[PDB]
Amino acid sequence: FRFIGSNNYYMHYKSNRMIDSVLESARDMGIKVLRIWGFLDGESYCRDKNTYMHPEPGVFGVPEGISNAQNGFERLDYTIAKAKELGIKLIIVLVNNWDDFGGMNQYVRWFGGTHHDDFYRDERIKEEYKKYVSFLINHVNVYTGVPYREEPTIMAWELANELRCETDKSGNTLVEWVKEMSSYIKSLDPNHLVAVGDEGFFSNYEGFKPYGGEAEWAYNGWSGVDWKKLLSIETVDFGTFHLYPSHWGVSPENYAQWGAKWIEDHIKIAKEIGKPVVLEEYGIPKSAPVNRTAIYRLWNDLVYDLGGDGAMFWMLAGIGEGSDRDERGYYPDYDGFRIVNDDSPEAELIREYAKLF
Ligand SMILES: OC[C@H]1O[C@H](O[C@H]2[C@H](O)[C@@H](O)[C@@H](O)O[C@@H]2CO)[C@H](O)[C@@H](O)[C@@H]1O
Ligand SMILES: OC[C@H]1O[C@H](O[C@H]2[C@H](O)[C@@H](O)[C@@H](O)O[C@@H]2CO)[C@H](O)[C@@H](O)[C@@H]1O
Ligand SMILES: OC[C@H]1O[C@H](O[C@H]2[C@H](O)[C@@H](O)[C@@H](O)O[C@@H]2CO)[C@H](O)[C@@H](O)[C@@H]1O
Repeated sequence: FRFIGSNNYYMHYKSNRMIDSVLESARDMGIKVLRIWGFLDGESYCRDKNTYMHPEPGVFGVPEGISNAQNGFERLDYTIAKAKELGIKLIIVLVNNWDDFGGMNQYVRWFGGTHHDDFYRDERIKEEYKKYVSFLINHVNVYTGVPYREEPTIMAWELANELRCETDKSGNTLVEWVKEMSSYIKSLDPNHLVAVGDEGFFSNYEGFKPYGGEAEWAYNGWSGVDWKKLLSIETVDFGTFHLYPSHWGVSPENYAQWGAKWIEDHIKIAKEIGKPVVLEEYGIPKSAPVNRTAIYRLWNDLVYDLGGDGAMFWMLAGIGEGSDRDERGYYPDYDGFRIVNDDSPEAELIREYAKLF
C-alpha cells in the first residue's frame, strides 16, 4: 500500500456539503488517504468555529447548557462515515504543536504553565492529553456504530502535528514524550498504526547536511527533534516528514533541490531503520517565482522511484460557504497552498500521479 494523499484541516467543523465536497474530490482525484485534525482545544477556539471537542479539561464535546453548537465528534463521525463510503483512508492527528485550534499552548494555559514545551513535561498536562485521546479513540461513531478504535477507515493515529521542543535541543524530551504517548495509544488501540506527525527534523547526523547550506536549523537539531531516534521507538510504526522550503529559509532557486535532498535523506534513513516513511505534508507557495507543478512532479517522482510509501500535498479543499467562499465559490486559498479538483496543472499532476502510486 503506497499512495498519493492530501491534508484537510476543517473536516471536524464544516458542513455536510463542504465535507462531501472534499472527500468526493479526493475520490475523483484518486487521492487514497486524507490527513485531518481530530482536535479542537480551548473554549475560545471552540466558540470561534461554534464546534466543541475539548473546550476545558475533562470536558469532551459540547459543554452542558451550551445549545445550538456543533459537536466536533459528530462532525468527525460524519467525515469518517463518508470516507468509509467513498473508500478514502484517514490519518487523524491528536494535538497541534501550533496555536491554531488551541494546540499545546492551550493545554499549557489550562494548567498554568509558562512555556509551550511544558506540554511535554507537566504530568497534569500529559494526563489531560491521555484523557482526551482515550475519549476520542473510544468514541462510538453515530453514523456507523463502530468505535474509532475498531474503524478500518482510520489508517493511523498521529500524536502531534509538527511537534517541536526548542527548550531541549538534545532531543531527549520528545523521545521520552513520544515513547510514553505512542505506548499509551497502543494500549488503548491494538489495531491501528501510530506515527508522530512531526516535520522530520534531524539533529546533526554525520553525512547529512542541507542542500546549498540553507535551512541548516532543519538538519542540526534546533527544533529539539531527533527524527532518527523517534523513528526507532518500538511503538511508532512509520516515519512522517513535512516539506516547506519557502517557510524554512530556502531560496526559491533552491526549493526543488533542497526538497529533493530532504526527501532522499528521509527515505534513506527510514529504509535503514526498516519502517515505512510518508512525506505527509509538502507545499510551495502559488506565488513562488518557480514552476510549482514541476517542483511537485520532481518530489513525487522521487518519493515514487526511491520506494517511499506515500506523498501527501498540503492541501486539498472543496466548495466553500458563508464567510469562507472565494471568487469561484471554493473554500479560499488562505495560505497559497490550496489545490482543488479543477483544471490547474497541479490538479492535473495529482490525478496523473494518483494513477502511478
Ligand atoms: O435520509 C437519508 C440521508 O439523508 C442525508 O444524507 C445525505 C448525505 O449526507 C450526502 O452525503 C449524500 O449521501 O446524500 C444524502 C441524501 O440522500 C443525511 O445526512 C443522512 O443522515 C440520511 O441518512
Ligand atoms: O505560528 C502559528 C503558525 O504556525 C504554523 O506554521 C508553521 C509551519 O507549518 C512550518 O512550516 C514552520 O516553519 O513555520 C510556522 C511556525 O513558525 C501553522 O501551520 C500556521 O497556520 C500558523 O500561522
Ligand atoms: O488553521 C490553519 C489555517 O488557519 C488560518 O486560516 C483561517 C482563516 O484565516 C479564517 O478566515 C477562518 O475562516 O478559518 C481559517 C482556519 O481557522 C490561516 O489564515 C491559514 O493560512 C491556515 O492555513
